[PDB]
Amino acid sequence: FLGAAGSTMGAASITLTVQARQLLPEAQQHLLQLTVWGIKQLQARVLAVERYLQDQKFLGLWGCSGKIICCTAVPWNSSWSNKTFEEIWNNMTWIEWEREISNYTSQIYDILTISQTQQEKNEKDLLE
Amino acid sequence: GFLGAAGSTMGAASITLTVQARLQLTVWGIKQLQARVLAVERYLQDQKFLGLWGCSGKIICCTAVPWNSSWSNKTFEEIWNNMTWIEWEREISNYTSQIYDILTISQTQQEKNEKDLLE
Amino acid sequence: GFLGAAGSTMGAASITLTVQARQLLSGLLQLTVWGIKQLQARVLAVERYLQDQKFLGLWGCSGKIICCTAVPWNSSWSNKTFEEIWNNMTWIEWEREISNYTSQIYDILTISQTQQEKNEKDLLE
Amino acid sequence: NLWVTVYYGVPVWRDADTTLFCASDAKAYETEVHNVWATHACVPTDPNPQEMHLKNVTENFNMWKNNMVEQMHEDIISLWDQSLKPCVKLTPLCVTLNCTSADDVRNCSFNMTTELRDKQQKVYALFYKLDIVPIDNFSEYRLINCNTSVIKQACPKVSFDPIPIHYCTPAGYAILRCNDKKFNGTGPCKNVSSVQCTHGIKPVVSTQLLLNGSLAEEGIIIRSENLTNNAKTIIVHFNESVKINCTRPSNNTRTGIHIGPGQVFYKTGDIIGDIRKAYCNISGAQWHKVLGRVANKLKEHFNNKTIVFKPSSGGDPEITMHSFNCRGEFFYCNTTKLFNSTWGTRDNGTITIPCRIKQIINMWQGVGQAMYAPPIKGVIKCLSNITGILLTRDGGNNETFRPGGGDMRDNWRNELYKYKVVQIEPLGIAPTKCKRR
Amino acid sequence: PNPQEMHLKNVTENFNMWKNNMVEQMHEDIISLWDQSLKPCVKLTPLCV
Amino acid sequence: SLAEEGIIIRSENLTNNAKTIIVHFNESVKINCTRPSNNTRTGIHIGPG
Amino acid sequence: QIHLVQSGTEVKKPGSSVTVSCKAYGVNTFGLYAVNWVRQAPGQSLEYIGQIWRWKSSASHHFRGRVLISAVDLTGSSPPISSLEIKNLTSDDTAVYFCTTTSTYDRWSGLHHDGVMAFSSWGQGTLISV
Amino acid sequence: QIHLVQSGTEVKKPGSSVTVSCKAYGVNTFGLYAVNWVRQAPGQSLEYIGQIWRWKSSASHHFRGRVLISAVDLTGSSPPISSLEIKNLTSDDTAVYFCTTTSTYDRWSGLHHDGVMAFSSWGQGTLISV
Amino acid sequence: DIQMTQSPSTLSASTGDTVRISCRASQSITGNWVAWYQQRPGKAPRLLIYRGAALLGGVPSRFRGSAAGTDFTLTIGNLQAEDFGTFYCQQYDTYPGTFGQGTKVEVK
Ligand SMILES: *[C@@H]1O[C@H](CO)[C@@H](O[C@@H]2O[C@H](CO)[C@@H](O[C@@H]3O[C@H](CO[C@H]4O[C@H](CO[C@H]5O[C@H](CO)[C@@H](O)[C@H](O)[C@@H]5O[C@H]5O[C@H](CO)[C@@H](O)[C@H](O)[C@@H]5O)[C@@H](O)[C@H](O)[C@@H]4O)[C@@H](O)[C@H](O[C@H]4O[C@H](CO)[C@@H](O)[C@H](O)[C@@H]4O[C@H]4O[C@H](CO)[C@@H](O)[C@H](O)[C@@H]4O[C@H]4O[C@H](CO)[C@@H](O)[C@H](O)[C@@H]4O)[C@@H]3O)[C@H](O)[C@H]2NC(C)=O)[C@H](O)[C@H]1NC(C)=O
Ligand SMILES: *[C@@H]1O[C@H](CO)[C@@H](O[C@@H]2O[C@H](CO)[C@@H](O[C@@H]3O[C@H](CO[C@H]4O[C@H](CO[C@H]5O[C@H](CO)[C@@H](O)[C@H](O)[C@@H]5O[C@H]5O[C@H](CO)[C@@H](O)[C@H](O)[C@@H]5O)[C@@H](O)[C@H](O)[C@@H]4O)[C@@H](O)[C@H](O[C@H]4O[C@H](CO)[C@@H](O)[C@H](O)[C@@H]4O[C@H]4O[C@H](CO)[C@@H](O)[C@H](O)[C@@H]4O[C@H]4O[C@H](CO)[C@@H](O)[C@H](O)[C@@H]4O)[C@@H]3O)[C@H](O)[C@H]2NC(C)=O)[C@H](O)[C@H]1NC(C)=O
Ligand SMILES: *[C@@H]1O[C@H](CO)[C@@H](O[C@@H]2O[C@H](CO)[C@@H](O[C@@H]3O[C@H](CO[C@H]4O[C@H](CO)[C@@H](O)[C@H](O)[C@@H]4O)[C@@H](O)[C@H](O[C@H]4O[C@H](CO)[C@@H](O)[C@H](O)[C@@H]4O[C@H]4O[C@H](CO)[C@@H](O)[C@H](O)[C@@H]4O)[C@@H]3O)[C@H](O)[C@H]2NC(C)=O)[C@H](O)[C@H]1NC(C)=O
Ligand SMILES: *[C@@H]1O[C@H](CO)[C@@H](O[C@@H]2O[C@H](CO)[C@@H](O[C@@H]3O[C@H](CO[C@H]4O[C@H](CO)[C@@H](O)[C@H](O)[C@@H]4O)[C@@H](O)[C@H](O[C@H]4O[C@H](CO)[C@@H](O)[C@H](O)[C@@H]4O[C@H]4O[C@H](CO)[C@@H](O)[C@H](O)[C@@H]4O)[C@@H]3O)[C@H](O)[C@H]2NC(C)=O)[C@H](O)[C@H]1NC(C)=O
Ligand SMILES: *[C@@H]1O[C@H](CO)[C@@H](O[C@@H]2O[C@H](CO)[C@@H](O[C@@H]3O[C@H](CO)[C@@H](O)[C@H](O[C@H]4O[C@H](CO)[C@@H](O)[C@H](O)[C@@H]4O)[C@@H]3O)[C@H](O)[C@H]2NC(C)=O)[C@H](O)[C@H]1NC(C)=O
Ligand SMILES: COc1cnc(-n2cnc(C)n2)c2[nH]cc(C(=O)C(=O)N3CCN(C(=O)c4ccccc4)CC3)c12
Ligand SMILES: *[C@@H]1O[C@H](CO)[C@@H](O[C@@H]2O[C@H](CO)[C@@H](O)[C@H](O)[C@H]2NC(C)=O)[C@H](O)[C@H]1NC(C)=O
Ligand SMILES: *[C@@H]1O[C@H](CO)[C@@H](O)[C@H](O)[C@H]1NC(C)=O
Ligand SMILES: *[C@@H]1O[C@H](CO)[C@@H](O)[C@H](O)[C@H]1NC(C)=O
Ligand SMILES: *[C@@H]1O[C@H](CO)[C@@H](O)[C@H](O)[C@H]1NC(C)=O
Ligand SMILES: *[C@@H]1O[C@H](CO)[C@@H](O)[C@H](O)[C@H]1NC(C)=O
Ligand SMILES: *[C@@H]1O[C@H](CO)[C@@H](O)[C@H](O)[C@H]1NC(C)=O
Ligand SMILES: *[C@@H]1O[C@H](CO)[C@@H](O)[C@H](O)[C@H]1NC(C)=O
Ligand SMILES: *[C@@H]1O[C@H](CO)[C@@H](O)[C@H](O)[C@H]1NC(C)=O
Ligand SMILES: *[C@@H]1O[C@H](CO)[C@@H](O)[C@H](O)[C@H]1NC(C)=O
Ligand SMILES: *[C@@H]1O[C@H](CO)[C@@H](O)[C@H](O)[C@H]1NC(C)=O
Ligand SMILES: *[C@@H]1O[C@H](CO)[C@@H](O)[C@H](O)[C@H]1NC(C)=O
Ligand SMILES: *[C@@H]1O[C@H](CO)[C@@H](O)[C@H](O)[C@H]1NC(C)=O
Ligand SMILES: *[C@@H]1O[C@H](CO)[C@@H](O)[C@H](O)[C@H]1NC(C)=O
Repeated sequence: FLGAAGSTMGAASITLTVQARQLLPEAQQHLLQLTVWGIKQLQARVLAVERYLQDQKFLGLWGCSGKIICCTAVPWNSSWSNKTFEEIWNNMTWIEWEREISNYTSQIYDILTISQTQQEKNEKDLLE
Repeated sequence: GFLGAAGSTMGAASITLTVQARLQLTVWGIKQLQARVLAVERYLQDQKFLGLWGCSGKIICCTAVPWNSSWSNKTFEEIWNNMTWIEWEREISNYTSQIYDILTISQTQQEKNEKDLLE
Repeated sequence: GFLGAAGSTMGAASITLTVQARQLLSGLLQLTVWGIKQLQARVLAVERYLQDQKFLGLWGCSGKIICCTAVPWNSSWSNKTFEEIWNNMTWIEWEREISNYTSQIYDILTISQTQQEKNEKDLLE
Repeated sequence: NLWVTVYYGVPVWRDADTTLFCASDAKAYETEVHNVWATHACVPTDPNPQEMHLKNVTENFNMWKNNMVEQMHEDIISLWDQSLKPCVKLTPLCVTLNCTSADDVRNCSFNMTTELRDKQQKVYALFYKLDIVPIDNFSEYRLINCNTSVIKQACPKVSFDPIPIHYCTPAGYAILRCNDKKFNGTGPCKNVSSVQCTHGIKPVVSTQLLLNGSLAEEGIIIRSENLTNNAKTIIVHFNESVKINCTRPSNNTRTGIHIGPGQVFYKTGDIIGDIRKAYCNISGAQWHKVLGRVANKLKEHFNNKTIVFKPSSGGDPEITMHSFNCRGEFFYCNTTKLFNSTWGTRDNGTITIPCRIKQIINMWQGVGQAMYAPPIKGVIKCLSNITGILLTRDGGNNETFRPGGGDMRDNWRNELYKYKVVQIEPLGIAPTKCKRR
Repeated sequence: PNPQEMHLKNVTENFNMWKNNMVEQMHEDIISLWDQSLKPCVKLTPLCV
Repeated sequence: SLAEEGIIIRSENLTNNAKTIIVHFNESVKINCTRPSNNTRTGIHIGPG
Repeated sequence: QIHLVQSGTEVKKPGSSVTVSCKAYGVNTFGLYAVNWVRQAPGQSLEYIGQIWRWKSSASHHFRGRVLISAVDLTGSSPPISSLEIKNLTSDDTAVYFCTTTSTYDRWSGLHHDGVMAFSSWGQGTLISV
Repeated sequence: QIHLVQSGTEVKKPGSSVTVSCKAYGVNTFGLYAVNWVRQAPGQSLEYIGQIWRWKSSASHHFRGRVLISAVDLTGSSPPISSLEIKNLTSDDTAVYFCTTTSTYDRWSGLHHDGVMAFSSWGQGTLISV
Repeated sequence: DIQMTQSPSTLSASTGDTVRISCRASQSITGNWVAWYQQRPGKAPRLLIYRGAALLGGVPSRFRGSAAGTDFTLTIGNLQAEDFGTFYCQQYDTYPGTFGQGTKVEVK
C-alpha cells in the first residue's frame, strides 16, 4: 500500500519493514444478488483477485517466490541507466526512478527470465 | 483441511497429517458463480499470510519467533498430550494478531539481514 | 504453457523449454450478452492457474519449471530406457502412454514430500 | 559492479479508473423501510478510516474530469429505475378529465376501469393545476405527460429519505484526498492524504439551492469549468449554513381506488382546515450576509464590477423554481424574494416564499418514463441547511447572474471535488550489490 | 460424484434445527424457481369478466 | 471469404438428400441491388409515447 | 482548441524597456500548465530564457537580473495572460520572441521532467529590433 | 448406425486372383477412420494382413508383395468401399476374411496406438476355399 | 551546461527519397529525453517527436525517430513540400534545457 512516498529511495528502503508489517477486508461478504450494488462488488472481487494473481505470477518466474527483497545475478547494463549508487539512492524517489527507466522494463523482465531458467538448468546438471 | 482426527490430542493428529489434499443467469447459475469466487478467494488469503511469514508451501513451518509466556503458561507436554486443536486455538484466540505481526516483522528482519551478508 | 514445439521429441523440446518461459510474458458489471461471457472467461483462467499452482505446490516445487523429486521409478509404470524415452517419443505420446499411473504418481509424490518434511524437523530438534 | 534487484511494495502509482462499490453505516436498512437507494444491500458496512498522510508529495487534481462523478450519476439513475419497475402502470388514467372551470385543485371527473374488465366506473379526484394541461363551465383537460411519457406510480412503502452512501475502492487501488483549504478543485495539491474511501455523502438533488451538503473551511469559494463562457454554471460553496424550514400545513387524506385486478391508484382527498399554501422561511439577515460575501467573492474574479442578481428568466418548472421533496412529495417554491438585491437596504424580516406542490414528476434530460407521487395523508415539516447556490451568468458596468439548475450531476460536485483514484504499481527494479539467485 | 463421508471420532457438536440457515435458503430458491418458470407464460387478464 | 485454391463442396453426408451442400468459391461474382423509387416516412402516435 | 497570441512588432533604442504579453485561448489554468519563454536570434539557434511553473518564476543565468516573469490566469472577461519584459535593454536583444505551453496534468506522459520540458504549442511570435 | 457388408463367397483354384470388397454404412469418411484386414483361419486364431490409415496402404511382413489394398470413400450414390486383392492364390488361403474399422478421431480414447489399433466393428465374413 | 551538435547542417533532398538526420549530445541521455522540431520558412517551430520516438496528434506517420545512447536520429521517408523546412534537436535532461545547432533541408 502507498504511503510516505516523498522520501528518497534510501530513506524509504529501511521503512519497508513497516509497509510489509501490519497486514500488507471489505467486499468479502457474500451477497448472491443481481441488484445495482450486487454486481459492483462481484466485479471488484475479480479485479482484486486478478491483480494479485498477476503480480505474484510475475514475481514467481524470477525465483523470488514471495520475498520482498529479491536478489538476482543479472549484471547492470549502462544503457538502462548511467547514474551511480549514490545518485540513485540518495536524491531520487521511486516514482522518479520508475519514470526514468520505463523504457527498459520489458527487456529487464525478459533478461530476468533468461537468467532464472538458465540457472535452473545448470543445477540439474550438477545434481546428476 | 482434514476434518476427522478432530477429537484427538495435538500430538496424535500431527503424526497422521500424512496427506493434505487430493454463463447463464438462472437461480442455480448465479449460485454456482458465487460459489467459485468464494473458494478462490479463500485459498488466496491463507497463502498470502503464509508467504509473508516465509512458509511458502510447507505444511509445517519453523519460525524464529520465541514463545512469550504471556500467550500461554503451560508446558510442551500439557499442550500436546492433552489438548485438541479446537481447544488450543480457542485458548489462545486473543494473541493471534500480535503473533501474526511478530512473525511478519521477524521474517522481514531476517530478509534484510541476508542482503548484508551478500554485501 | 506452450503450444508449438509439440512435434519434436523430448530432447529437442526440453532445450527450448527454457525459451517457452523465456521469450514472452508467458503465464462485466453489465448483464449484456458479451458482458456475462467476459465474466465467465475471467473466472475460468484464474481458477485454472490456481488449480495448476496448487498441484505444483504440494510437491514442494514452488513455482519452478523443472522440479527434481526424490521418487524412485517403478517398473510397473514404464519399461523403456532413458534413450528410447527421450529420443523418439513425443510428450503427447508419453502422456498418453502413462495416463493410467498419474494418480498413483501424484499420491507418491505428496507422501514423499510429507515424509521429507517430517525428517527435516527432527534434524532441527 | 551493480546487479538488478527486485522490490515488491515500492511506493509508485498511476492514475486510473475502477468500479467503486458502496458501503453504508451500521444500521442495516431492514427496518421495514426500504429506500429507493437500497442502502441495505450496501452490505459492506464501514469499519474504520485508516488514513495515511503522504508527506512531501504533490498531486495535480482536476474536478471536471473525475470519473467518480460520472459513475454516481449512472448508479442513481439505475437505482431509481429498479425501484419503480415493480409498481403500478397508470395507463388507464390518460383519459379526458372533465374538470370544473370554477397549488389549485380544480377537481375533475373521469371514467376508469374496474376490476372486472367489462364494467366501468366514474371517479372524482382533486388534481393540482400544475399537472393538468388544457386541451382545445366544465372544460376538458388532460394530464401533462400523456403525450410524451408513460407514468408509473411510486410504490407507497418505499422511502425517499436520503441516507449517506460511502464509495469504496477494491484492493490495488486507493483514493487520494486533497486536504487543502480554499481548493477550487484545480491545480497542485500540497498535503495529499491516502484515505481508504470517501466520507458520507447524501444523494440529495435540488435545482436552485443545495440542501444538507458539506461546508467549506476557510471561506466562500467559487468553482466553475470555464469562468469566461456564459454556457457554463457557477457553483458556490458556503462556509456557514442558512436555515430553511418548509411545511405544507393542511391536513389531507389518501383514498384508494381499484383500477384493475390487484392495482390501486391513490387519489388526493378533501382537506380539513384549508390552510394556506406551503411556504418556506429563510432568515433574512443571515441570507443577506452570505449574499454579500458571495457578491464580494464574485467581484474578486470578475474585474471588480457591480454584481446584480436577477430572477430566473424561464423554462421548465424545475428550472424556474427551487425544487426538493420534504417527506415524499415534491413541491416547487418561488424564489424571487431571495435573489433580487444588486449587491455591490437589507431587510431583516423572516422571508416567506410561496410553494406550489406538484405530483407528476418527469425524468431529467430524457424521453418518457414519468413518475406519479401519491399523497402523504398527514402534515409535513422538514428542516434543512443551505450550503450552496448554483448561478449561471448572463452577459451581452454590471453583470447579470440568473439562478440556475437542472443538471443532476452538479449537485454532488461540491462533495466529490477532492477525490482521485490511482492504481498502485508495487513492483520495481533498482541496482545494488548482492548478486546471487 | 462419489460421496466421501468421514466419521469424526470423539467429537460432539450441538445442533439446533430452528436456527438453520439451510432451510431458509431453500424456501427462497423454491419461491424463485417457480417465478422464473412462469414469467414467460400467458397472462390471462382477459378472463376476469 | 473466398477459398484459397479451388471450388470446394462441403456437405454432412454426400449420400442423404436431406443434407444441404455448401459450395465455396475461389473468386467472387458481384451483385448490385437498388430500390430506385424514393419514399417518405411519416409517424403516427399510437399511445402515450 | 489551443491558440496563442502576442503583441506586434516594436522598434526600441538602447537604454529603454519593452513589453511582450502572451494570451492563451485554450489553457484552462496555469496551475496545471507551464509557459516557457524562448528567444530566436536571426539565423542563430533557439535560446531558452525562463519560465513560471506552479506560480514559481525563474530564469537562466544569462538572463537572471535582467528579465521579469508574471502571469494571471482565467478572468471573467480575459483569458490567462503571461508577460515578459526586458529591463535595461541593450543592443543585443534584437530577436524574435515566442510563447510556449505544455501540459503537466500527468507525470507519466513524457512531455516534462522535473521542471525541464519540451514545448507542445508555440505562439506566432513577435519581433523586437533595436 | 454402423454396419459392414462384404461380397459373396468364391470357390477357385491355385494360380488365380480374387478380390473381396467391404461397403460400410455408417463411416462418414476413411480420413478419420481406418480399415484393418484380418483373416480368420479354418480352425486357428485370427491373423493380420494390412490396413489403410490416412490413405497410406501397408501390409504385414508375411503378405508383402502379394496382397494389395485400396479404398474409395463417400460418393454421390455409393458408401465408402475398401477392397483386398489376393494375388498368386494358394491352398493356404482357404479361410474366411473380415474387414474391420475403429474410430480415430480422438487420440486419447485408447482404441488406437501409433497405427496399431483394436478392431471395433466386424463384418459378417466371406468364406473362400480353394 | 550540456551542449549538442547535429550534422549535416545543410543537406539537399529530393521527393521520394529517405533522409536521415542525426543529433549528438555531449553526455549520455539514457532517459530518452530528446525532442524534434520542424519549422517552415518564417514560421514558429512545431513539436513532432517527444521522448525519442513518440508521435504527436495529427502528425504524418512518415516521421520516425530512434534513440540509442548518444546517437539520436530522425528518419523522414517520402518527403513532400509540406515536409521541407528547418529541423531542430533538443534535449531536456538537466537544467537548463538547451537546443541543437540547427539543420536545414533544401530541395534538390
Ligand atoms: C484556484 O486557487 C489557486 C490557489 O488560491 C489560485 O492560484 C493563485 O493564482 C493567482 C493568479 O490568479 C496567483 O497570483 C499570481 O502569481 C504570480 C506569480 O508571482 C510570483 O512570482 C513573482 C515574480 O517572481 C520573481 O520576482 C520576485 C521579485 O522580483 C523574485 O523574488 C522571484 O524570485 C522571481 O525572480 C526570479 O525570476 C525573475 C524573472 O521573473 C528573475 O529575473 C530572477 O532572477 C529570479 O530568478 C513574485 O513577484 C510573486 O511574489 C510570486 O512569488 C504573480 O506574478 C501574479 O501577479 C500579477 O497579478 C497581481 C494581482 O493578482 C498583480 O498585483 C501583479 O502586479 C501581477 O500583475 C501583473 O502581471 C499581469 C500579467 O501580465 C499583468 O496583466 C498586470 O497588468 C500586471 O502587470 C504589471 O506588473 C508587472 C510586474 O509584475 C509589469 O511587468 C507590468 O508592466 C505591469 O506594470 C499573481 O500574483 C497566485 O500566486 C496563485 N496562488 C497559489 C497558492 O497557487 C488560482 O488562481 C485559482 N484559480 C482560478 C481560476 O482563480
Ligand atoms: C475430402 O477431400 C480430401 C482431399 O482431397 C479427400 O482425400 C482424398 O480421398 C481420395 C478418395 O476419395 C484418396 O484417393 C484414394 O487413395 C487410395 C490410396 O492410394 C494410395 O495407395 C495405393 C496402394 O498402395 C499400395 O500399392 C502401391 C502400388 O502397388 C505401392 O507403391 C504402395 O506402397 C502400396 O503397397 C503397399 O501395400 C500393398 C497392399 O495394399 C502391398 O502389397 C505392398 O507390398 C505395399 O506394402 C497407391 O496405388 C496410391 O498411389 C496411393 O499411394 C487409392 O487406393 C484410391 O484409388 C482408387 O480410386 C482411384 C480413383 O480415385 C482409382 O483410379 C484407383 O484404381 C482405385 O480404385 C480401385 O479401388 C476401388 C475401391 O473399391 C475400386 O472400386 C476400383 O474399381 C479400383 O479397384 C480396381 O483396381 C484395384 C487396383 O487399383 C484392384 O485391386 C481391384 O480389385 C479393382 O480391380 C484413391 O485414389 C486420396 O488419396 C485422398 N487425398 C488425400 C490428400 O488424403 C477426401 O476423399 C474427400 N472426402 C470426400 C467425402 O469427398
Ligand atoms: C472558455 O470559453 C471561452 C469562450 O468560449 C473560450 O475562449 C475562446 O476560445 C476559442 C478557442 O476555442 C477562441 O477561438 C480562437 O480565437 C483566436 C483569436 O481570436 C481573437 O482575435 C480575433 C481577431 O482579433 C477576434 O475576432 C476573436 O474574438 C478573439 O479575440 C483565433 O485566431 C482562432 O482562429 C482559429 O480558428 C479558426 C476557426 O475558428 C481557423 O481559421 C484557424 O484554425 C484559426 O487558427 C489559425 O490561426 C493561426 C494564426 O494565428 C494560423 O496561422 C493557423 O493556420 C491556425 O490554424 C480561434 O477562432 C476564441 O477567440 C476565444 N474567445 C474568447 C472571448 O476568449 C476559452 O477557450 C474556453 N476555455 C477553455 C479552457 O476551453
Ligand atoms: C448417410 O445417409 C445414408 C442414407 O440415409 C446412410 O446410408 C444408409 O445407412 C443405413 C444405416 O443407418 C443403412 O441401413 C442398414 O443397411 C444394411 C445393409 O442393407 C443392405 O441390404 C439390404 C437387403 O439387400 C438393402 O435393402 C439395403 O438397401 C442395403 O443395400 C442393413 O443390413 C441394416 O439392417 C439393420 O437395420 C434393420 C432395420 O432396418 C434392423 O433389423 C437391424 O438393426 C439390421 O442390422 C442387423 O443386421 C445383422 C445381420 O446382418 C443382425 O445380425 C444384427 O442384429 C443387426 O442389428 C440397415 O438397414 C442403409 O442401407 C444405408 N443406405 C444407403 C443407400 O447407403 C449413411 O449411413 C449415412 N452416413 C452417415 C455417416 O451417417
Ligand atoms: C519509451 O516508452 C514510451 C511509452 O511509455 C514510448 O512512447 C510511446 O511511443 C509510441 C511509438 O511512437 C507511441 O505510439 C504512437 O502514438 C501516436 C500518438 O498519436 C499514434 O498516433 C501512433 O499511431 C500511429 O502509428 C501506428 C503504427 O504505425 C498506426 O497503426 C496508427 O494508425 C497511427 O498511424 C502510435 O500508436 C505512443 O503513443 C507513445 N506513448 C506515449 C504515452 O507517449 C516511447 O517511444 C519510448 N521511447 C523510445 C525511445 O522508444
Ligand atoms: C422522477 O423521475 C424519474 C421518473 N421516472 C423514472 N422511471 C423509472 N421507471 C420508469 C418507467 N420511469 C425515473 N428513473 C430515474 C428517474 C431519475 O432518476 C430522475 O430523473 N431524477 C432523480 C429524482 N429527482 C428528484 O428527486 C427531484 C428533485 C426536485 C424536483 C423533482 C425531483 C429528479 C431527477 C426517474
Ligand atoms: C467564513 O466564515 C467566517 C466566520 O465564520 C468569516 O469570518 C469573518 O469575515 C468577515 C468578513 O469577511 C470579517 O469582518 C470577520 O472579522 C470574520 N470573522 C473572524 C472571526 O475573523 C469569513 O468571512 C467567511 N469566509 C468568507 C470568504 O467570507
Ligand atoms: C545490455 O546488457 C544485457 C546483458 O545483461 C543485454 O542483454 C542487453 O541487450 C544490453 N542492452 C543493449 C541495448 O544492447
Ligand atoms: C542530488 O544531486 C545533486 C547534484 O547537483 C547534489 O547537489 C545533491 O546534494 C544530491 N542530493 C542529496 C540529497 O545529496
Ligand atoms: C512478550 O513478548 C512479545 C514479543 O516477543 C511482546 O510483544 C510482548 O509485549 C511480551 N509480553 C510482555 C508481558 O512483556
Ligand atoms: C489430560 O487432562 C485430563 C483432565 O485434566 C486427564 O483426565 C487426562 O488423563 C490428561 N491426559 C493424559 C494423557 O493423561
Ligand atoms: C525409436 O525406437 C526405434 C526402435 O526402438 C529405433 O529404431 C529408432 O531409431 C528410435 N528413434 C530414433 C529417432 O532414434
Ligand atoms: C362514462 O361512462 C358512463 C357509463 O356509465 C357514460 O354514461 C358516460 O357518458 C361516460 N363519460 C363520458 C364523458 O362519455
Ligand atoms: C495538511 O493537512 C493536515 C491535516 O489537515 C495538516 O496536519 C498539515 O499541516 C497540512 N499540510 C500543510 C503543508 O500544512
Ligand atoms: C427554522 O427552525 C429552526 C429550528 O426549529 C429555528 O431555529 C429557526 O429560527 C427557523 N427559521 C426561521 C426563519 O424562523
Ligand atoms: C425585487 O422585487 C421587486 C419587483 O420587481 C424589485 O423591483 C425590487 O428591486 C426587489 N425587491 C426589493 C424589496 O427591493
Ligand atoms: C479458381 O480461381 C483461381 C484464381 O482465382 C484459378 O487459378 C483456379 O483455376 C480457379 N479454380 C478452378 C477450378 O478453375
Ligand atoms: C427522394 O425522396 C426523399 C424523401 O422525400 C427525398 O428526401 C429525396 O431528396 C428524394 N430524392 C430525389 C432525387 O428527389
Ligand atoms: C540597469 O540594469 C540593471 C540590471 O538589469 C538594473 O537593475 C538597473 O535598474 C538598470 N539601471 C538603469 C539606469 O536603467
